[PDB]
Amino acid sequence: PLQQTGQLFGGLVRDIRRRYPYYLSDITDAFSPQVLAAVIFIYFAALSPAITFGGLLGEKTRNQMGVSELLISTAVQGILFALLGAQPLLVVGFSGPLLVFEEAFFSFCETNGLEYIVGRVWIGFWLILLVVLVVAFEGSFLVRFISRYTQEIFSFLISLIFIYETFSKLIKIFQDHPLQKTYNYNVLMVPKPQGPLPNTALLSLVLMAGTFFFAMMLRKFKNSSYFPGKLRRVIGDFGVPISILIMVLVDFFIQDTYTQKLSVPDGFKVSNSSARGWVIHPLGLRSEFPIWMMFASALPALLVFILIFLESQITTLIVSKPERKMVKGSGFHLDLLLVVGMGGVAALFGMPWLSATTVRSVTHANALTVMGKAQIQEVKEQRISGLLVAVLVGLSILMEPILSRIPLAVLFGIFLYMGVTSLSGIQLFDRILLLFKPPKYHPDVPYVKRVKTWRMHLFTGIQIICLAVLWVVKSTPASLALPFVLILTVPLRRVLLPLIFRNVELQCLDADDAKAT
Amino acid sequence: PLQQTGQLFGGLVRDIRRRYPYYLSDITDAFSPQVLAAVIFIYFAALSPAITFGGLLGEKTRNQMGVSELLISTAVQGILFALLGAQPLLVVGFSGPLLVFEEAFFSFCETNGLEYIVGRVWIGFWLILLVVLVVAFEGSFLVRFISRYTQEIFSFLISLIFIYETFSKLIKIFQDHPLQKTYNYNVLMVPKPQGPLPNTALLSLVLMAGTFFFAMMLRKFKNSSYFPGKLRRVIGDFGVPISILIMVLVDFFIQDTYTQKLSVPDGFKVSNSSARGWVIHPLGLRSEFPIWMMFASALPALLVFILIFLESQITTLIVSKPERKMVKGSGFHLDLLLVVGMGGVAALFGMPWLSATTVRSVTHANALTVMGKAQIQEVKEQRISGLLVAVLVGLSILMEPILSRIPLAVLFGIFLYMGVTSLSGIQLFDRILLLFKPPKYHPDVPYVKRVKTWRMHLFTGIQIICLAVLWVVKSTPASLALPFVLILTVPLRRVLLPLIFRNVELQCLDADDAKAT
Ligand SMILES: CCCCCCCC(=O)OC[C@H](COP(=O)(O)O[C@@H]1[C@H](O)[C@H](O)[C@@H](OP(=O)(O)O)[C@H](OP(=O)(O)O)[C@H]1O)OC(=O)CCCCCCC
Ligand SMILES: CCCCCCCC(=O)OC[C@H](COP(=O)(O)O[C@@H]1[C@H](O)[C@H](O)[C@@H](OP(=O)(O)O)[C@H](OP(=O)(O)O)[C@H]1O)OC(=O)CCCCCCC
Ligand SMILES: CCCCCCCCCCCC(=O)OC[C@H](COP(=O)(O)OCC[N+](C)(C)C)OC(=O)CCCCCCCCCCC
Ligand SMILES: CCCCCCCCCCCC(=O)OC[C@H](COP(=O)(O)OCC[N+](C)(C)C)OC(=O)CCCCCCCCCCC
Ligand SMILES: *[C@@H]1O[C@H](CO[C@@H]2O[C@@H](C)[C@@H](O)[C@@H](O)[C@@H]2O)[C@@H](O[C@@H]2O[C@H](CO)[C@@H](O)[C@H](O)[C@H]2NC(C)=O)[C@H](O)[C@H]1NC(C)=O
Ligand SMILES: *[C@@H]1O[C@H](CO)[C@@H](O)[C@H](O)[C@H]1NC(C)=O
Repeated sequence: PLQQTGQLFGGLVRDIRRRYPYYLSDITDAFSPQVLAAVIFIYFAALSPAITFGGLLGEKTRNQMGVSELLISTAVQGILFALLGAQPLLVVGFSGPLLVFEEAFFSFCETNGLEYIVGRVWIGFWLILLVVLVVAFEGSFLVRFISRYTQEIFSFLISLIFIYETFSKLIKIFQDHPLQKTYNYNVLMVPKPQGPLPNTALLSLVLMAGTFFFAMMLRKFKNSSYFPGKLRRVIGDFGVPISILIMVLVDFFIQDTYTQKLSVPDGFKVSNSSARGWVIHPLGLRSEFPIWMMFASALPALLVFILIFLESQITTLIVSKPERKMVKGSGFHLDLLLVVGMGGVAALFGMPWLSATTVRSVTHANALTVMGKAQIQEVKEQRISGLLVAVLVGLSILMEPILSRIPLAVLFGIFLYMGVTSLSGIQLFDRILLLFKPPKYHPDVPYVKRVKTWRMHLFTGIQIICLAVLWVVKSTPASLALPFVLILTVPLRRVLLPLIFRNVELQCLDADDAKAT
Repeated sequence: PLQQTGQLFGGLVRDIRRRYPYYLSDITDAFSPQVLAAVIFIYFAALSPAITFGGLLGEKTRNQMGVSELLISTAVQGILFALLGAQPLLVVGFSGPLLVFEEAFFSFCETNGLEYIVGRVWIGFWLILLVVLVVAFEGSFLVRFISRYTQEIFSFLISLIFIYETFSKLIKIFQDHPLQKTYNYNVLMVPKPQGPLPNTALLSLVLMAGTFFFAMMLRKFKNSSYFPGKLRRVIGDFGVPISILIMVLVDFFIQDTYTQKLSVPDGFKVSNSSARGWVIHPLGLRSEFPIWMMFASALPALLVFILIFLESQITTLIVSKPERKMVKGSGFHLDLLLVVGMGGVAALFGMPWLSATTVRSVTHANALTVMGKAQIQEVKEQRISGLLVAVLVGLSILMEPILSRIPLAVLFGIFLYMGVTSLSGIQLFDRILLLFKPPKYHPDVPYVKRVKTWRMHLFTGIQIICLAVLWVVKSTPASLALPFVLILTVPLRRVLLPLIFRNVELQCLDADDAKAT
């Protein structure tokens, strides 16, 4: 699959031939209750980050791109990717690095007196050209170089960032409405509370903890022995929706306490009508775009391409692992082409460019996964789940009355649950846990038995140092260099690590799949 | 040991003979960190209910019996019972039915124009006479008739009462300080808040949930593989103290929110100085005790003896079961005599009559229990744990500055945890769980393989009906007759059940111990 065919666009046609014959099976496998449960869960997990990043992006870019644009982009791109994608299980949405790049580009354009939206259009054109060139030469074959080392480092970092962001949101809620002896009861509540409120912080904390605990308990009940088998599994599949419903109703019955709720724009309207229209003009919105700027937009296009390529391809590698029991097969060349080309086309309309997200995609895959009598029996691989998630995200603007009832604390707890669950499949997390377990309690696995405990611990420590460096770079102002450090981890594995460690130990610890040799 | 020796006071002498030789080993066994952890845990578990019941009794008795009297009685009774008791594991304290009887007798006295404390003293005289007569006749042999049926029904009822009372106290906290849009800050803060306060109800809920969660997680931590062996066991033993410290610190660092704190009397004085003195004269403080009343106190004293004897003997049965691995052993005759005689002594001084609590006794047993790496390897039997707990309870007034820092929410969570852990060892709870499990998942136990599933479920349903009847009796104002209804289960087991169940089914279901049947 990843190997170069040697012919122009060979990988893309190979992926098409490999995946599209199973198109009828993709629709047929969707008709199941687990599919509906995954649809609801991933719909919430994709809608909430869309709104959060839309708000942040509208704040940073002066509403040039806002919540409505991001929601429409997510809906359209998800629909198209599910319909025509080699790996339908991936969920395309905005991520933190993209927001950082967008704000940096906005600041640069402000400094240089250029139109931000037109610069984005030209970056999108350059991205389309670059992705066409890459897919032509089967540049996705380079994904083979990315080892389990980099995959697990990236997944662990993403999960840690997710958990830390959830806790940071909780800290922000507490700081906005601190527990104080005296409050003011004339506080304006529009657009947001203008002062501290009583019971808001503790109520939000209680709601988040309750939803997290309910989701975890239902997850345990899924594989437990209580109740019949089929009914137990059916209830467990709907665990997250049930927890969300329980906590939403609990908050709803509480009427004298204020808690923040999901907010969606009234209608499908451009965020800043004065600043932009629905369709951007590449030549110029109000003034002539510079020739030098349109020619130099290639470099920002290169940075965005690195971001999207790294994220999407690593997500594809994680989801398509042999342990996941994926059998239909994913296409690296088709997925990258679709994602980057759609991002470039959206840039023309002024919508953001989206990339497959690690946590959303992993949660989508695990939600469809069915586990037989601690082993993954099968994964319900189909296109309808992601298609319906994208359709609902697009319809979220119309579903204002239902959405406004859901507190943000419930979703924060759900996101903590998502991070914790996504930490399961990483071997780096398992070795981090083994750091605490005494040696005798270590499991019987190829790397535990064939590696001296101290050497394996040194391996995990080096990975932890890499994670710490990546986190420091992410926090530092030059957060856009994170993809380059992630790439640099590959030379660390291929060159530096062999000097410290013997070949056999590297083979056991950094195995491609969960198998011996 | 239950069989009558044929000589008056033979059982008492046999018990003291059996228990005296280990006395030297009892003090030696106390030297271990587990002992200190159990001391702290049981100290909190005994102190908090003592204050609760003392305050409630003072409210009901117009200060004729308050917190100081209960604290002194509990302290002295614990010291004496630990010094001379056949079962040091039992924890002597005040339980609900004693409170109910005290209030009922107060109402009866007010109806008949009698002094409550003097009637209590005469009842104590009659109770001492009753216990002396019973021990003389070896009446403790009737305890052998108490089978697993009544024992487990009583334990399940007490644990359910613990959980229900904790949740009812939480509901009371939420009712006193409801979540409302607007509060008033002119509310007077002494003696207690005179109106709703912000963040108090939610903060109490959060503290209770946090302490319960930390206690459960530290329980899981002891049996898990994390951290070294000895270190992990040491942490696990101190689990409840550690959770209490964590939540107390969390509350302490929060400054602008009020949570009900532990209230210990400043000095050792009678609750109502004018009403009564330290020593109650039998003929009455204010008026002569009617001769007819001192003669009729035999009936209320008879009821009190029935109740206290039932509670203490059943608790001794629970603690001294063969599965508990109580190697040194204990005697029913001696501990009953000590408990009842000391209750009468307390009645003479005016303090109440204390009986060994079920949940506290079971929790002190479990705290001292040492489990091999799934089973009870042994149980530590020391006279120093109970003695130290009693000494600390007596020292509570002297430790007011630290004890006043402990919120009631932490102790409510600790009591919920205590009930939950008490539910562990009851086979009635196991069969209640089995009701939900499918037949294939049922464990390999004598009453599962030997007994048809539907007959076992019928047995469980009959026990549940008995529990429901006991609960209804406890709620209805006939709660004082609850021990009578509890003892009615013995005729049920010896008469009614054999009609429906073959002998083999009863042998399997109601096995006295975990042995071949
Ligand atoms: C605060 C950290 C905890 C103190 C760390 C201080 C360092 C430290 O205490 O390591 C001891 C242990 C080494 O093994 P060690 O020989 O000491 O003993 C092992 C185990 O700790 C128990 O003693 C026994 O298991 P069990 O339960 O009885 O069946 C068994 O000994 P035995 O049966 O043959 O007699 C052994 O399996 O290593 C760790 O467990 C990692 C702990 C976390 C390392 C640090 C994590 C950052
Ligand atoms: C709301 C209550 C639940 C619905 C009540 C309706 C419950 C009801 O109708 O009986 C079903 C079951 C009888 O077991 P039954 O032989 O029919 O089948 C079991 C189980 O139900 C699944 O069918 C299979 O488990 P899994 O797939 O391998 O995991 C397996 O069957 P199979 O392998 O041979 O195909 C068996 O384990 O009984 C209970 O579990 C008690 C539930 C609690 C009873 C109520 C307790 C008060
Ligand atoms: C088991 C946990 C229960 C306890 C909950 C914490 C209550 C503490 C409140 C202090 C008073 C206050 O309002 O402070 C809130 C404080 C600090 O804000 P500040 O005091 O204004 O200082 C900030 C100064 N600014 C205003 C200039 C920025 O924010 C916090 O990080 C509070 C901790 C919240 C996270 C708790 C997570 C618990 C885990 C849940 C997993 C399901
Ligand atoms: C471990 C979970 C324990 C949950 C225990 C909850 C106790 C409160 C029960 C509600 C009714 C009640 O107690 O009523 C109390 C009040 C009163 O209501 P009011 O109409 O203002 O009455 C006015 C006052 N009175 C009753 C004296 C006339 O209600 C409330 O506003 C409480 C807010 C609801 C909190 C629910 C939190 C649940 C979190 C669960 C996720 C972990
Ligand atoms: C909408 O955007 C304007 C900013 O103008 C747009 O962006 C510029 C970079 C440029 O491309 C213009 O042609 C676009 O129309 C926001 O209004 C600005 O407010 C700032 C201060 O916050 C002020 O310095 C600017 O002069 C304002 N610009 C204009 C054109 O009035 C406006 O707040 C945004 N929001 C909405 C709801 O319209
Ligand atoms: C004490 O008892 C007397 C007499 O019954 C009663 O009036 C008074 O309220 C009680 N309380 C105190 C604090 O003395």
